[PDB]
Amino acid sequence: EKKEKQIEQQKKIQMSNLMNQARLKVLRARDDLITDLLNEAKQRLSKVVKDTTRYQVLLDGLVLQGLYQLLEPRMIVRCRKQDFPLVKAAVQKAIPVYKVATKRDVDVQIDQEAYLPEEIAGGVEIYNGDRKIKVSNTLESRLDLIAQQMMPEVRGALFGANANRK
Amino acid sequence: RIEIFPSRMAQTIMKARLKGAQTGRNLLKKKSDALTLRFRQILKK
Amino acid sequence: FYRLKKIQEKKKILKEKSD
Amino acid sequence: QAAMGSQGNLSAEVEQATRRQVQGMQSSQQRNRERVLAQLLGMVCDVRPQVHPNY
Amino acid sequence: NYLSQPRLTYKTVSGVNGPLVILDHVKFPRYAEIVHLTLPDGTKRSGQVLEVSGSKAVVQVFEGTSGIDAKKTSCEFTGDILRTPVSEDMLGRVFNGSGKPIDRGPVVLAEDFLDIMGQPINPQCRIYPEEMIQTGISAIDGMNSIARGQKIPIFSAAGLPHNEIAAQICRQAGLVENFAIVFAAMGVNMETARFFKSDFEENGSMDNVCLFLNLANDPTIERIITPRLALTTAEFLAYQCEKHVLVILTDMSSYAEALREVSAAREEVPGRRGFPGYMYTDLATIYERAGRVEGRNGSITQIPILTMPNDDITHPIPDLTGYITEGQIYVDRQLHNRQIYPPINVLPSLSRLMKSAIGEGMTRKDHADVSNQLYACYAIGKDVQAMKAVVGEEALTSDDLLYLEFLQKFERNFIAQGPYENRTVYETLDIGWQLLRIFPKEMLKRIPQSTLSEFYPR
Amino acid sequence: NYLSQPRLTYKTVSGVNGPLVILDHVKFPRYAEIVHLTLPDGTKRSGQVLEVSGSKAVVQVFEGTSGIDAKKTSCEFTGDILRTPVSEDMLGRVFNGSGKPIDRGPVVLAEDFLDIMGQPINPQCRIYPEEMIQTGISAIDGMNSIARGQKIPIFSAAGLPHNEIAAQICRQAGLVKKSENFAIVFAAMGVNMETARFFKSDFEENGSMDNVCLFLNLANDPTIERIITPRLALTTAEFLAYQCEKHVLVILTDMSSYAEALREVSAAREEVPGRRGFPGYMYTDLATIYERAGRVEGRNGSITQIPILTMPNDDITHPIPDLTGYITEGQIYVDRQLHNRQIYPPINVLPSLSRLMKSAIGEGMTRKDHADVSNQLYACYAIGKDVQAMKAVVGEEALTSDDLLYLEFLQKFERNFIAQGPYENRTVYETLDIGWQLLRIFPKEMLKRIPQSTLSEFYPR
Amino acid sequence: STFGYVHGVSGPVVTACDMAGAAMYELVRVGHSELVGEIIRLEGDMATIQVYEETSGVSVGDPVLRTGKPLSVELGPGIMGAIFDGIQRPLSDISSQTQSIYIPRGVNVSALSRDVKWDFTPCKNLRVGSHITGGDIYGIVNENSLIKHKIMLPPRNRGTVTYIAPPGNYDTSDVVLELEFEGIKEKFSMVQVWPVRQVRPVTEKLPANHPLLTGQRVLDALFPCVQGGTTAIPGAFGCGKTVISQSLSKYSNSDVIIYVGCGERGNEMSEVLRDFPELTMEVDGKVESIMKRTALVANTSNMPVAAREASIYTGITLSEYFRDMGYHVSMMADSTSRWAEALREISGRLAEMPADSGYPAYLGARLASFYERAGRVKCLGNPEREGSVSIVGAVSPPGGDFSDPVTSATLGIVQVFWGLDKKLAQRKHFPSVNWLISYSKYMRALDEYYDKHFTEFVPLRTKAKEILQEEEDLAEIVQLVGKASLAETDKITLEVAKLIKDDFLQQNGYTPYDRFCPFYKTVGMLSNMIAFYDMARRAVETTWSIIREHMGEILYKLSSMKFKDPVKDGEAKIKADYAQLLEDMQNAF
Repeated sequence: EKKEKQIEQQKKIQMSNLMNQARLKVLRARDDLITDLLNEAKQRLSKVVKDTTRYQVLLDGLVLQGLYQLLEPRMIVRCRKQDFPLVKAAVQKAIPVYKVATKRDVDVQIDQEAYLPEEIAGGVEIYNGDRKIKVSNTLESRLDLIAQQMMPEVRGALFGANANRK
Repeated sequence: RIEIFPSRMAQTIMKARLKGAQTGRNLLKKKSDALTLRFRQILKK
Repeated sequence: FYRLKKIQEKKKILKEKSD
Repeated sequence: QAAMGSQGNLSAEVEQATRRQVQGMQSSQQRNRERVLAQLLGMVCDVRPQVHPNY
Repeated sequence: NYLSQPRLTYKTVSGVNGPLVILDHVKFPRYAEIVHLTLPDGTKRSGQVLEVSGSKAVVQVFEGTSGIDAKKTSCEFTGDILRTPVSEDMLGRVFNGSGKPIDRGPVVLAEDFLDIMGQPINPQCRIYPEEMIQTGISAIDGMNSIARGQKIPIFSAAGLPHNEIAAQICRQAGLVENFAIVFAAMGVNMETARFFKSDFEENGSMDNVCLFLNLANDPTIERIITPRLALTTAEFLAYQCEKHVLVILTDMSSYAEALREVSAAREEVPGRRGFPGYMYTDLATIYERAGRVEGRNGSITQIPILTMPNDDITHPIPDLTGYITEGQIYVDRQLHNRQIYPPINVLPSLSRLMKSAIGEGMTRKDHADVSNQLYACYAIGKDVQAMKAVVGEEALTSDDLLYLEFLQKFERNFIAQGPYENRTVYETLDIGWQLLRIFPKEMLKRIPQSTLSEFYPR
Repeated sequence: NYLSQPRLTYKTVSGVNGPLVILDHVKFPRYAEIVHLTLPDGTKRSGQVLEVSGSKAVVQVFEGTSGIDAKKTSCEFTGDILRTPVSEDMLGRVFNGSGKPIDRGPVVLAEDFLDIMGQPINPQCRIYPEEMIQTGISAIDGMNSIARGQKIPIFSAAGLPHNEIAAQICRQAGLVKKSENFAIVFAAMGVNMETARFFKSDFEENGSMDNVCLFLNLANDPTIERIITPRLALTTAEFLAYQCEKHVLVILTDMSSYAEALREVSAAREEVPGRRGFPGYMYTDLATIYERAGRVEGRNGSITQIPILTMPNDDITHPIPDLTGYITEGQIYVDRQLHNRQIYPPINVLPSLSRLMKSAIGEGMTRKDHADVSNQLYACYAIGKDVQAMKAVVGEEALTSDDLLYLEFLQKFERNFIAQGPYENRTVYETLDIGWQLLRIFPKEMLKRIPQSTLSEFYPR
Repeated sequence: STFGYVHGVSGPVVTACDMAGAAMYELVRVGHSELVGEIIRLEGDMATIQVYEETSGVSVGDPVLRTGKPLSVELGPGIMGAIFDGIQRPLSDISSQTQSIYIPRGVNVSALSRDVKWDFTPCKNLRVGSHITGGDIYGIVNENSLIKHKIMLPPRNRGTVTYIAPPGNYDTSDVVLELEFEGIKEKFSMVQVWPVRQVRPVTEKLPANHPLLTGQRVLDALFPCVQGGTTAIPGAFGCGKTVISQSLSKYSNSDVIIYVGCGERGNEMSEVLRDFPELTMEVDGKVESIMKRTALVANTSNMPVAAREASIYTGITLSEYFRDMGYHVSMMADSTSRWAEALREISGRLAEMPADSGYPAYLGARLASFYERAGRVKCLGNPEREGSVSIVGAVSPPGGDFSDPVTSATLGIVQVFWGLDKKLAQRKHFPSVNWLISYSKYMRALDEYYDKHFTEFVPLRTKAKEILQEEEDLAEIVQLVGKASLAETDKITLEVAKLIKDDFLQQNGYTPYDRFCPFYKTVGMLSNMIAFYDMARRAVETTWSIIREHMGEILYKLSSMKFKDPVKDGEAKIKADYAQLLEDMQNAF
């Protein structure tokens, strides 16, 4: 009764660990279908950086979205090397529309001494005058904020919805 | 089951009341042993 | 202990105004 | 008998039930993928610059 | 509905002492807001804003301030309070104290995001617990029976088998179609974590068990959010997926000892023995998250284990627990040295919802009367046993020898049952009626003459 | 390591509150700097700097703060911390608590300048204590014997003669004759005028002042000088022992009046009082003056301490005898039971203990029967006190012939062995010979703690 | 920046200014003599530092030299036989460099000397270009004849080997390994620096299965301990504490010992520091000193209170570095009650709130976060090793009462408690381990080892436990009514209990035959004394007198069993002699 009970307690643990690894394997395969979908959303975001008309109307509001949140007297825009003439129209469009919503005045410049890395797909990072506070408004950061808040929506639409709710 | 209020002089009053009952056993353990010693030799007699 | 540490936190604030 | 029959319980689950669950959701991912990416990248490109409600 | 603005990232720390980091120049800080510290050496730590004042934010970090700079550390303000990704797939997985998987797995795919602080149920739409859970223990199912929606602790001590009877009431948890057990371990050892993990895989129950284990070497401010995580998934299963949940919050004395250090670091007002003045309300925010509501078919029952210090029921850990919960289960040290496996001293034990969960339609007619007489015959015979040690073993009334005949036949036959035996409530009441057979028919005062005529001659 | 810069004198006093004087515009102030106040009417006062902050330095004046102005007083910063003029000719001099001579003599010629805080002894350099210090008291030398480096208090109460047996073990302390470089540093903290006059006139009127270094500190002395009194007394006792290589006994009487001065300056620095009013760092502060003891490896000197303290209300759970019993190595009780019975010295040996008396006594140290006659006198004392409780509830008749012999031992143990008289200097050999005259009234085979290898040589006489 | 200025000192606490990039709990060097202190608050540019040493003569404007690390130990060769304090200053080198008896308050003397030369040899698997992860042994230093000091990688860094050292003699300052990573190449010597408050990373916690053969007979049989377990003993004046601390260093299967004297006393630490260098170890060849495998952390209470509070974390970090090599470490904290008095002074100086009896709120959590660093684990690194740490922490409660915020919080964390008693020392019962108040909770994990190796030991000791548990209820009636009313069944089990407390449990440590009783002797000395019991159980069911007077010589053969010397007596002889006693009992009945 000690040989039969210690074998059957380990025979149950042998089967229970088999279905434990089966539950994690379908869960890990489901995570890969979200990873490459997030990877596909990153490659399709770089094609918006490719054409210039749709990217500058995005980057018009993308710098203004960072300017509205800092609300500093002097702010410093930090962009990539390739997009520096493209943010120069995005900054100058944003000065007379910042002063319509708010009622202060800005000293916006563009950081030339240190650019963003070339691995960035696009976007802009905007600092303050003391370079302490920072707004990361790049397209790599907007995809991280949106696609983590929309995980209830990309689970129910892209996989099956749950049968037990409310 | 507690008795009175903690006041830092009740701690030294109750340590003396504990001292009275700690020596109340050892004074009455031997009295009950002196009675038991005579009880065990009268039974032999 | 709590009443004396409450006062030593209040006496420090009044000594930070008169600087 | 318990050691030989436990191997027959392995292949009834580790390649029958598990492997049909991956391709069961690999097909459902491929059917609904392009509707999601049009909804996802619509929100990345619809920048609405607001100020804080406390101005 | 959803946050779309980018996150502000401050390098404007201006003060740090103890576990509290004080930032300056924060633009509209929010109370109870989560921040994300990144250290100068690159490691990430989370935090929670505990007090704002103008442009300052007093954030406490969950991992401790060891290494936090005043110039190089960077703090990113997530613009929302602590929400956790909850799903139906959080059932069969183990997690640590903060949020993360332990069993080599992926992150949760977030059916929705629930606030961990919850929101209290409307007391008009909260219905009374009625269906008695038959847990297979004679000291429980006889005299301290639990309901479906009842909060009931296990009042234990150090060294007593409260982990063992926790795993025993997990297997035999059924009605008089299984329980989705949520397990929260806080301040536990390594062996205690392996004892619960290898028992939930032994009985094949790890397909519906969500372990939230936080070890003793894990940080002591992550023990605060550990019962809040394990009860915000239990509200997701019970109040949205219509599931019957059994929540076990083991070592609740390790939660409140981890609550004392945080309040003593904030210099809050102390209550009794250093615990904060809000210990009643902070314990009740995780104890009153139980019961069942009128619109749903699910329920959530809590069995929070705690070890009282120095076997004292007047310590602030088990005293404030009795005021919130609905009766306790008291295991004893004196009944553990006699090698009785459930050492459940029934005298300071109680079940406040047992009166509505037993009776004619529930179990049977004689249940409410034999439990009042098994309790009174136990209480008299302990007063007799405290009398014979002073007076003698021979200067007693002959009626007082039956009360010594009861207790030696009570503790070994009624409550002692073994670690795998699950007596039904009809097994228990036929064992409990045997111990009353050694008394006369008119010495049983609590049982009336009507139900004595139907059950006592047997 | 001389310093030759001239000292600055500040007239920039900017605040007085209690015993503290707050200065301003100080140029690089040291922490524990000794300053010299000069009052507007010419009287001189000293003081330690208590806390510096930028250009502000807060001194606390030794002799008190009364009369100190804010316009005309001048404070002079001696650029170093408090030092001690030590010598070997401070053996036979009476000093006050700050180091100035009291016995109408000159200042000490200062053959070294040492710091009062000292340094901790290396645990790898300390060695175990071996031989014995003879105190001349049979209740101490015979049954609770002290080693050369042992730290052993005297737990007394208020009213019991702990000052009278402190002066006894200073007049008649020696090593052992054994048929030699001995000194005593006596520190008194918080004594009266009557106790300080008794200590001055007992050591000089008995010939003992060839080897006594006496440090008084009266109760009408400044309460900051009670803190530097055991630091002065142990700095010189670290100069005589293992720098001049002589065995030193340090008697720190009234260690309950030291920690009432430590509590006083802890409230001057605006600290929150800890357990029972005493500060939280009192275990570290008491152990910085107890652990300046023991022997070292390469030097022949040694230093042993007898810190005498009065526990209030006969309490052992008070923080003064509880944090002393954690660091010292066995205690000696002066008790009120034997003192009202008129027994001098009133030292009961039943709760008293010396933890290193198994090292101190022995064959080459005193003689080889000390281990057994101490165990047998202690075992016969516990029985003779036990059967004396039988004499009242049973009767003088009904007790046996054995228990009538323990009662005749009890009336001779507490009258010939313990009861000594304040001028009877018994050696360690005269103590054991009295210890055998009380064991000879029993027949042997009752002397069960003594082996027969030593019972045959010393019993028949 | 690199320098700060003092800006004010108010006792032990210094509010040093001009320190912007300073971290919390980071060690600095305050003053001209470089007093060591740690940053404890941080208000903008000023950092509030409490100094470990005595601040005296520290001026305003003295330099505060930043280091950039918390309190951390130096881990490398030159540690076996060394005596440190709680903050790892070498006491055997301070007394040699300075030629004095004091600690000179400003000694930043390195813990491991950079003048001795160590014979380094690589792992012989690593070539130039191999990828290496944290925890990989890349060399072995033959430190002593007993201990091979396996030089490992730090767990932090990682990279590719571009320069390994040739086999030869190096200092602890010579560069031995060089690692290319993504950005910059890192080079580091044989010493690694690990913060003492940080738990050492490891692959997987394993359950503890193998026992510690301590050598004593009551401890290896009745209350067994496992390697990887946590125990506790009472720390009174004299019960047995000197021989439990020294037989576990001489007669154990543990590879290295760390002894943490944590603020003990003046002469009680000088006794330990002069008795451990003169101990002798019987390795398979010749006799060796115990200090070829033992390190000491020595603290008296004259030392700083933060060098007494961090003595436990210094000792457990030396115990974890020698765990990761593959050894089986055993650590004895000499007093944890004197450690909690160093927490009360640290928290009482910071004006922390007292929780219970003056102790701070984090007392029970700092004790748990140290005892949970002990365990048999599978170590990091591709050589695939395993290690262990056993912790024996002594507790000295006030008045011998087991109700205390330290003692009652120790008994809830430790699994084994060897209860030493004062009364058994007064009756010369050595060792003085009591059997009623003691317990052990590692029995359920030790059956799987006992059923594969001895197989008649598990029901052997449970019979021996119920005999002595029966004796305590029989001891109250032998003075109440007497032996004249005692039963023929009960008077025999009392007489074999006196055989148990004399032959099995009582073990004189100075006799040359009972210094190390192995488990083959231990299983034999109980199997012939429990088999004597149950054959005396049917002998009263068939006379109590004729088994005591006729088997008096068989009563002598069991009472001269403990004498069957196993040093000079073969194991197979002792097994052979013990079987011969078993046939004599079965034939006499």
